[PDB]
Amino acid sequence: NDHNQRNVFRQAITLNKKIHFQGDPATKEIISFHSPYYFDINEVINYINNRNNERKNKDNEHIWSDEEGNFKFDNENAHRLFKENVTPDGSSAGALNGKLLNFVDRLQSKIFDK
Amino acid sequence: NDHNQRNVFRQAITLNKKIHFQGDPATKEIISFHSPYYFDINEVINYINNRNNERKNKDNEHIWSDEEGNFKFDNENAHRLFKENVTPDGSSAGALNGKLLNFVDRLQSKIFDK
DNA sequence: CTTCTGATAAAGC
Repeated sequence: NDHNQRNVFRQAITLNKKIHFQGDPATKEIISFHSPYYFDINEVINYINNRNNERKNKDNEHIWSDEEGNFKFDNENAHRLFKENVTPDGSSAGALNGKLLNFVDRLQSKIFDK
Repeated sequence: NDHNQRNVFRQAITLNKKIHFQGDPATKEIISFHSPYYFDINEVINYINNRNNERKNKDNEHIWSDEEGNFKFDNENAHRLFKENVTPDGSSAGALNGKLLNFVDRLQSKIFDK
């Protein structure tokens, strides 16, 4: 039954592997969800908890804001959601607004399993 | 299909095991769900009943109010839900709000079974 | 107009 919980999990991990990748950009594009490269799990939880708090604008795109300024949520700007200190500016709730609150709690209460 | 119910059950027991622990803090942090430590079964129901009535604000964080004062549901303050006197306050219904009613009712049947 | 609530539905199993 999990669809919206599924792709946001795989998109967060796949994008975070390209952020922390320190090699040539030719093999950065071939990085996938199954590739064995380092990603921060705490930024992955922060990204999903951010997309939990999405707010789109009348033009139907999600507009965020961080300490450098307001930015559209797009492919080259999706790495900025890995930080906790982002506040959304929007007229209406986003596509996944309040839909991953159950998903983040299950994610956090599994990482801190000893 | 009970991942939300299984998560809050493991989360309530593991946290209640930590709170009732009276030993050294080094042992406290490695306390897990299987660890044979004392936990109040009635306090676990109170936390699950409270999280059944949780209310969140616009920032998608569950805000609570008790005798000590207003607080936000997080790992530092989630122990305050083991009391039944704490009341929710929020703009909208929480993640587990209304979704644990049968889960509590099934649990109290096992406890009150003679 | 947006938000929230509630109801209907579909799920997989």
